[PDB]
Amino acid sequence: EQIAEFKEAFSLFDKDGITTKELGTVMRSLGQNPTEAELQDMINEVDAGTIDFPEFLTMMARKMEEEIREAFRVFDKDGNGYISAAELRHVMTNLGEKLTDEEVDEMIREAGDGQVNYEEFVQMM
Amino acid sequence: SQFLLTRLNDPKMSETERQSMESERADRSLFVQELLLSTLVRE
Amino acid sequence: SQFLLTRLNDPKMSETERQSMESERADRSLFVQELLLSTLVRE
Amino acid sequence: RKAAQFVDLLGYFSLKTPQTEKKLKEYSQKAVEILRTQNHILTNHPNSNIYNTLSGLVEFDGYYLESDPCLVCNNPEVPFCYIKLSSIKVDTRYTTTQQVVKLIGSHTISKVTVKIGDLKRTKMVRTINLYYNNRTVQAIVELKNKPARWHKAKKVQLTPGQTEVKIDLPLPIVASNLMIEFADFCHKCRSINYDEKDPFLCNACGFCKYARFDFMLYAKPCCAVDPIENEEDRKKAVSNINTLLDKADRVYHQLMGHRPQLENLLCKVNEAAPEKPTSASVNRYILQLAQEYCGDCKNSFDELSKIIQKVFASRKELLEYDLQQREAATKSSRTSVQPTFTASQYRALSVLGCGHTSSTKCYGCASAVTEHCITLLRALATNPALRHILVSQGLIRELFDYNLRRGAAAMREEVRQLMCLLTRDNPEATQQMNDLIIGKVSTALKGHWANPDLASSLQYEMLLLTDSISKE
Amino acid sequence: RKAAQFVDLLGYFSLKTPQTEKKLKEYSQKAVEILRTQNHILTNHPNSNIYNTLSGLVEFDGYYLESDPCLVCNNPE
Amino acid sequence: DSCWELRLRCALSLFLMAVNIKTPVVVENITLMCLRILQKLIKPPAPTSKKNKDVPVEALTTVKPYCNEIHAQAQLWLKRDPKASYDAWKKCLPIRPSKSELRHLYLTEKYVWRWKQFLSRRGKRTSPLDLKLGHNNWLRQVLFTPATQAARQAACTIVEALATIPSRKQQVLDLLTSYLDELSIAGECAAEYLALYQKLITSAHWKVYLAARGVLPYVGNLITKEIARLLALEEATLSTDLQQGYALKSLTGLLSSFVEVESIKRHFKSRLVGTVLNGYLCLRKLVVQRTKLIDETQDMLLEMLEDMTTGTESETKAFMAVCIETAKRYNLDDYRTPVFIFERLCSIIYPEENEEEVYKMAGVMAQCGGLECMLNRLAGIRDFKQG
Repeated sequence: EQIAEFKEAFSLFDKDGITTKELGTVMRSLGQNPTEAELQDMINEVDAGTIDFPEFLTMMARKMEEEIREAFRVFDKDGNGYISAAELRHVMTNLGEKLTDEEVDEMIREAGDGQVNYEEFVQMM
Repeated sequence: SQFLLTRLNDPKMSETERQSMESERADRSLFVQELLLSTLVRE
Repeated sequence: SQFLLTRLNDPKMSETERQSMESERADRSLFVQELLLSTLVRE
Repeated sequence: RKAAQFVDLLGYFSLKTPQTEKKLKEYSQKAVEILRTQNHILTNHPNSNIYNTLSGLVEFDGYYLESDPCLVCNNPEVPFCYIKLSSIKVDTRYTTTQQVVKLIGSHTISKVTVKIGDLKRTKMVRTINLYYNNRTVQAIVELKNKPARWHKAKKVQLTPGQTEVKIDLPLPIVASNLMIEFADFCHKCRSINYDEKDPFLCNACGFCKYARFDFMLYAKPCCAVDPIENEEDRKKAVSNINTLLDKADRVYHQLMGHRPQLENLLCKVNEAAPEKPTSASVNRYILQLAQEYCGDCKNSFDELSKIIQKVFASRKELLEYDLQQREAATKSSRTSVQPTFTASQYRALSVLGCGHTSSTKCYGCASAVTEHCITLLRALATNPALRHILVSQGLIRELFDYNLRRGAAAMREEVRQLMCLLTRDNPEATQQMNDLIIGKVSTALKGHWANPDLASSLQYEMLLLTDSISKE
Repeated sequence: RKAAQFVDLLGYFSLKTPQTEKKLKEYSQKAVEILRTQNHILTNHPNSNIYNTLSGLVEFDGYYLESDPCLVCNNPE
Repeated sequence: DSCWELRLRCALSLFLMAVNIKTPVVVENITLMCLRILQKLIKPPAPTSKKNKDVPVEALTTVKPYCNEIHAQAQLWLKRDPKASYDAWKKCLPIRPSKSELRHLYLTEKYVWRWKQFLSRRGKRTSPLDLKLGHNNWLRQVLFTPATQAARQAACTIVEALATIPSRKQQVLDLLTSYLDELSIAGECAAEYLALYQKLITSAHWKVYLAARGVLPYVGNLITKEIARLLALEEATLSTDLQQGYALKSLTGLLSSFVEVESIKRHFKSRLVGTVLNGYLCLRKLVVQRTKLIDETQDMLLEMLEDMTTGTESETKAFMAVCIETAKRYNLDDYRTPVFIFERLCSIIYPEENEEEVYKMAGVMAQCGGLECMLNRLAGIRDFKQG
């Protein structure tokens, strides 16, 4: 059922019968609301300038635990198994968002020892 | 004059009616004068 | 032109001052746009 | 507005006939609902603000800035009058014993008085004949073909020596060209008619040695179109209709254009800014607004109305021709049985019911409806039980709220009279009205020290209170 | 109206020359009192309603409906 | 000045306070002024500092808004809530390559959004709103307001300004298309709205996105309803409407513009053909209250039908089947529409020149059983002169 809608959308967006330039717009047309970073990452994943209907189907399939573990590992930048609050501040600065050090402390406090274990991260998700 | 409804106002009064209206008007005038005078009394 | 108080109107701004004012105006416009959009959200 | 007599008759019959309480209540509810709906419609008219503001400043004839032409409000009743025949002369042709004339435009003649001056007994027309044609022709000589270019109206035998004869058409005839012949019986241009030795008038000059004839008609000008008889006539009519539609669109765009300038001028006037410089003593903005509205808007409205009337006439004629052709085709079909129509069905299907309404959002039409409603309510108030029922319906609040101030001075006086009558002896109603008046007055007086306009906007209430006190 | 130049000069002197906070407060009180009194007088003027209403309609040259002729107003240069 | 926040609060309070009032005086006197002030605020004056003298207005932003969330709490700011400061909004917004770096950034952004949501749900972090607008709002009343065309223009400008981020433009075009239904109600006074839509629909990609929403069916249904209303009116009375045809012509033009997309034509040309044919027939029937705008709409519809009537052999067969079905819809006593119907059909079957392979279309007609309908129509003929 969904495959039919995807094929119809691919045909519609296919100008000459698709380019990655409107690929994000295709997802927006399908009802999915993507983030610009997510779109850029998907484009990097796929276009190793035009994709095939099977390629778009595969991309949508990845859109419809391992990622959680990878994110947790990324959080432990020092890899000490403990995600440092200072590491969290460095990550947020990399993200460009500005937040209070007290805000980071409160967030970690909301996260016994207050040290985010892998179990703690999983429970957060 | 073709408008029939125009002739609606048909008031009339007896001579006794006029006299009674005069007496009522006099009583009303007296009451009004008394009330107005009360409005100017010394506090 | 004899009125000295008339010639009092005399503002000045630096190029950096103009740039900062433009940036503040842009930020204010963005805030206004966001607030106005919030005024039409679905309930 | 044409339904005044209907309103009068309805009021008289309703008041005279006794009726059930439920019937009275239903009638009251219906009337009140009609009045409330009309008031609500008027209160939100798109042009309401502009028209209301303009009303107080310039003496305005009509609301000449409506979108769709209010046809009922647009069709005045011009009366026929005696006008000289020579006045409308456009094309002139003269023959041995007949004269062909074209009018400046179509008109509906009722009777024509023809006087015979400089009469000579040698040749006296024992009779005359008339013919009329409402078909547009270019040249007087072009209509020399007699039968097709004439439709005889009446032949009247004139006694010898009679000068002024008033040939009266049994019904008014609408036409564009006429041919009048001295049916029974050069000196000016020296055009010796070798053909006619002694004609009634010169075949070229119309120099009439027998006599001279002057004519006039108790007529009113009429707008119409020549009858459409051929399919070529149908095509010509379609083309004319399209052209008229284009011209009307241009005129309507032009007329609607004046609106923004009028709005800007109204804004400037509302400022009421004092300025220094009695024919020109008025505010320059006021004079400019008067010139714009009274001068331009009125002229544009008139032109658009004329165009719309012509377009309606053409559309009616085309519909008539098409319906006649369709009916003829149906009649030719033997299988097709002729449908006899009941009188109501015939009237409904007839083209008679086509032009008897104003515009839907016609501010003037709504105002007329409101005025008629006010008159009807004033009448219906006479029955004391009806008065109590209406007060139960709570008309007083609506009357004070909406209809109290708007409208003409006579309308305002009538509304005040009706309001006074409604509280003739109802103590509760009198208390309610007095409470409303006192509340408005006190609310105004609270900001009295700050708003001169507040003091300026209490005249109507005070007049109403004075009138109420006036009726013992 | 002849004190326009005087007013401009007084304003320039007051703005340019520094003064004590008490002096500023006193000048402010004086000006405010003058303005309030003038406004109150204008608001309660006898012909105030008539002149005000007439203002918005026709181009008025002067208030030609005063009882006592104002010598300052009635002596054009 | 520094009273920017307070003055803005007062102004917005006034604007939202009487936005629902419909009286012409109130709209003219209060709503117009507030709208003009807001318009001046939203679009600032052009930059003057030489550094950004030519820079885009959107470029000078010191922050970047949330991609799919609006962090502003309008009710709070109106309530002068302490947490609803403009500085608060500034603090909440973010400031303004290896493939593994990109993947890490995306994962970090997703995890940060999730963590912020969890902190909001469990703790006291505020909840930013989501980009979903209601079908009933001040914009709907304001845009098609019949009081003043200047107010409509100002609202159009404000709305055009409101659509800067593509994510915003998505919901913006959604709401605009949703509001399109009222076009017939205000045939003339809504001209600005159309002007806005056409202006915003200039992007071909946005055009395809709107097409994906299935707007074509809504447009067709609206066109059919308008044609039906017009036919009923022309059949009913003989009144003259100077504005007759504005909405119809506008809708026809919009439909043609949407159809200009070649890929869209390849997509759903067949689905719309029948509506076009029925409309062309009905317009050809319209003879009483015929407007110049109506004539132009009819011409545009005929041109669109002809353009759509050019494709593959299967496409020709589908067009023939559609014609046969429409003729089945035509009444037997009717003797006008079948003329043009069969004329176009014949022109298509054997191409009129300006073994019977050129007549292979006839075999398609037999397949459609149109020959039976042809015999039935032939039976319907009774009067030789009349037909």
